[PDB]
Amino acid sequence: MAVNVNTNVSAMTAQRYLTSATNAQQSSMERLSSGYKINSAKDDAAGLQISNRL
Amino acid sequence: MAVNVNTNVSAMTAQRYLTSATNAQQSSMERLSSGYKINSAKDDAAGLQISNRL
Amino acid sequence: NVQSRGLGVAVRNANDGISMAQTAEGAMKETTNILQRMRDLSLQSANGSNSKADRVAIQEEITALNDELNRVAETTSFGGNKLLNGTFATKSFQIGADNGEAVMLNIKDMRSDNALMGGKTYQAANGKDKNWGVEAGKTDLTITLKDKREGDVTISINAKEGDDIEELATYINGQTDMIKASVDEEGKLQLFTDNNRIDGAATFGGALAGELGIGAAQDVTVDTLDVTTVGGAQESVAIVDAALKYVDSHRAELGAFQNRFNHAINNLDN
Amino acid sequence: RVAIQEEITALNDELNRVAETTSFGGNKLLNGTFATKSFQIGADNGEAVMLNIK
Amino acid sequence: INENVNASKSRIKDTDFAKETTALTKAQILSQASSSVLAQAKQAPNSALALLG
Amino acid sequence: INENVNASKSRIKDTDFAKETTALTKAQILSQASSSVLAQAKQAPNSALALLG
Amino acid sequence: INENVNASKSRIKDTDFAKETTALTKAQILSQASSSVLAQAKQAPNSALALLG
Repeated sequence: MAVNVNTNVSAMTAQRYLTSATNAQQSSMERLSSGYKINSAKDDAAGLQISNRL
Repeated sequence: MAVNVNTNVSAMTAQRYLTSATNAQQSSMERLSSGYKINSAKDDAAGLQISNRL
Repeated sequence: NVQSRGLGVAVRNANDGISMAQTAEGAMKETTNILQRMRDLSLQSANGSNSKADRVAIQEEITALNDELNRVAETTSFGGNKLLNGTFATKSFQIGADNGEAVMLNIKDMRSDNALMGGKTYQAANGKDKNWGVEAGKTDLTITLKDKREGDVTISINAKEGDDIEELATYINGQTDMIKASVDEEGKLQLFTDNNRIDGAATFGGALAGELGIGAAQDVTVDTLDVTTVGGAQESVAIVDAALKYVDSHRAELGAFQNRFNHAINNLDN
Repeated sequence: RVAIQEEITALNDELNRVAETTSFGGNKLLNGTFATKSFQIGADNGEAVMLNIK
Repeated sequence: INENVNASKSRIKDTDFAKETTALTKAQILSQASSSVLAQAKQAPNSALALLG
Repeated sequence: INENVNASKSRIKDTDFAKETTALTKAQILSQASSSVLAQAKQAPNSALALLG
Repeated sequence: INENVNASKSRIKDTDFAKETTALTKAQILSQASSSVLAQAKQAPNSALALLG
């Protein structure tokens, strides 16, 4: 591979998977404090409607 | 043989093994971050299908 | 000297072929991710627990993801090209010092309305309620199939006596992987046929087939995938599984192409 | 196994390509058209060494 | 089943940090050694010049 | 896509320091050698004159 | 709203450290690379003089 200094593909891959982890980590730490796995509509659409009805 | 300046065969051979060394190293540093040894079909085409089914 | 310069250009063109392959594979993963998301959610909508108000919420989310597959099929460009639109025909990459030794590449269309992303379906004309069961002498169910590989396959299903309309579908699913069955709301079986391997119409015969409805062949794809009642929910997961198989098969072909070219670079360098 | 056969038939074209691509300035080293070539490595004629590539 | 299929979704898709890290480290030493070989490969033409100033 | 197109924006626009520096080095000794040829070729007219006073 | 607008008041104003530090490091190697280029570019006139003492 072209050993260069302008582009760091490996760094970009590490960054992409870093936020792939911290986004799920930030997705947690808020369901632990709230005590609900459903607190925003983006978690489970069907679950929100049935939970509100329940 | 040829103590020349226009062709550096030894440098070319070091070039090729440098390419193969950091191609596999670039393949690494992303299995660790992602946590999967299967993330593209080029790693294992057969493994991808069965892993997705599982 | 001409060969040496040609090899340098050859590894450049070959590397471009690798980059075009992995760019397609980048959106390949997202296409798989969405398809799985529909499949698990369709399982949730297949519940008899949720009401129509919950299922319409499911369809709203499903049609949201459906627009995503259509969008990603057009967004993936790689500098003005169209990798997944289907407009990308067979492009040959010149990977040698001389001419004529190119390697063809085909990236199939992956719009959600693609024929290979769905398949055929058949519906029972008359449903069977809970009290109904399979009676003696009416259990044979022979299905004639046309297959892309080892075609003209005839499989016979002998339903166990006393089986109701629901466990009958489970029995058919277990006996063969070529057919997917499920009852919707009154006992009508929804036989599914995956298009990319079971091409052609399927003929139904036997005493049990006459007891139920033979049904016609209806083409359904992911774009036409609609889940508003549990019947469409059982249909959709079968459709999604066929789509996932097609996407994975296309991913594997791209992967082997990547390996051919990775082995091409070090050969050309040698 | 269908996907595995896809990888096998893909690699199969690779041998059929490299056997026809290895040229060394327009020759055909592995295509099979390379017959027994004799290299003259002596001061006079007749002192050659034959070589065949299958 | 769910316990065991998840186990089967390991060593098929999941990576071990045991043998992967050694593969990474071996690559680091290999690339460092190859790059240092380049350093001594550059002056080979230079020594060829030195016979005639 | 952005990750992979950046990879394609390499060996297309980006230069690898390994094969490029050795090309620079080869040219440096090429310049040093070629210049010394001129210095050795200045005395050809000089020795040409020396045959007659 | 306050929680969400603070989340929105980031990646438009707040910087990250993942991609930014790599940008800093890439800049640093760039600075050392071009600075060393000056070292090899300063001797080019010197070799011009060397042909005639």
